[PDB]
Order: sequence, then structure tokens, then C-alpha cells
Amino acid sequence: HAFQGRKLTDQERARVLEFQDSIHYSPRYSDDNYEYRHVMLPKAMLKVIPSDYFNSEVGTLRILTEDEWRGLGITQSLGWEHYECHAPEPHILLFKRPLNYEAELRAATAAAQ
Amino acid sequence: HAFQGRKLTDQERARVLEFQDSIHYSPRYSDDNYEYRHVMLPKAMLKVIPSDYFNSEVGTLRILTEDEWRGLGITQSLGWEHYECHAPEPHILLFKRPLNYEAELRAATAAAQQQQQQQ
Repeated sequence: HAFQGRKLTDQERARVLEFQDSIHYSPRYSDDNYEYRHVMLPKAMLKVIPSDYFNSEVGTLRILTEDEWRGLGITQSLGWEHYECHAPEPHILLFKRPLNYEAELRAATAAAQ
Repeated sequence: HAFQGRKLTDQERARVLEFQDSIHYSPRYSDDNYEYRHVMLPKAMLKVIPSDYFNSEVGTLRILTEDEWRGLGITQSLGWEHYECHAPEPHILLFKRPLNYEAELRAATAAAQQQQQQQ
């Protein structure tokens, strides 16, 4: 294949594979275009995953090529694609305010002047 | 591995494969425990499929091992199993009757006017 991505070093490989037998696969589900599922890794394993496999801005894993995620010891049939995030059904809208939403309004509260 | 079933001769193989580009696959669908789909063969191809691949009492193909149906040129991903038919909902009950069921009743009725000698 010629590994598309950043192949893991023999050491990296050997330390991640320790968790292989504990990786968990959810049942598949589907929509109008796709078939879906998620793989849950044992947290411990996160600690041993190279840092270039991470999204420094979020703390989650960056997108992984198939060779890469297969490299981690995650194993599944053909044609599965890794994606970063999954939007809910169109009738359901997600929200959030920063725990200190007040400080910020209070900030722009005296600001007014 | 090797081969489960009645592998096709080089002649048969060559014969059937002529239709491979015309074999059609339906979209998959699923219920609780299974995923489903069907493959539709070009009728022409039916004529060239060996006859031991058939169910003489029905005219449909007998069950096919994976190697066997792969042999026919039908190609799909892993884990697919070939089954003969789809039973209907459990509250629906199917029945059939020979078109000549009377032939036999005429026989029995007759046969009961024969050994109806019990005198």
C-alpha cells in the first residue's frame, strides 16, 4: 500500500497494540446514504497514541487515513471511513453557553459606556 | 482455502462468466438480526448454469456455497450467505393445491366404492 499517513514506529506500534483486545465496536446503524458505527478505545490507550495523531486545538484525534487507524489495531471490514463528527437529525438543534456567560455579559455590561 | 461444492469446469466457468457484467445487485436492507439483498441474473445466464446447480423439483437454484456462487461470477463483500426464500410475517400462512387435486379424490372416492365390498 505504501502507508498513506504517518506510519507508527516499531515502538509506537508495539505499545498501542497492547490495547487491541480491548477496543470495542458498536453495532452499525444507517441513514439514507450511510452506514454508521463507532469504535470506543480504552482511555489508557489514548495515552500511548502518538501526539501527531491528535488535533492540538481539541484534544481529539485528527482525521485518520485507513492505514493509520488500522495501524492503531482498530480492525473492521472494508470501506469504512473515519470522520470527525456526526450531526443530529434536522429537527434537533444543539446549543451551549460558556459557563461564565455572565462574566462576559457583565464585561460588555459596563462596556456600554 | 480450496473449494466447497461442485467447482465448475473450465468450460462451464468460461460459459457463465460471459454474463458477469450483467449481473445486478439490489441495495441492502435490514431487519433486526440480518442485512439483506438480492442478486438478479440475466435469464440468458440461467440457461448456461450447470444443471446440478438446480433444484429439479422447483426450477430454481439449489443452495449455493460461497465458493459456488462466487464461481458464477457473482461478486460481493464478505459474510454474505445465499438462502432459498423469504418466509412471510408469522401471521400469514401460505397454502397451495395441485391443479389436479380432484384426480386423486376421484381415485380415493373410487377406491372406496371398490373395497366397499365389506358385505
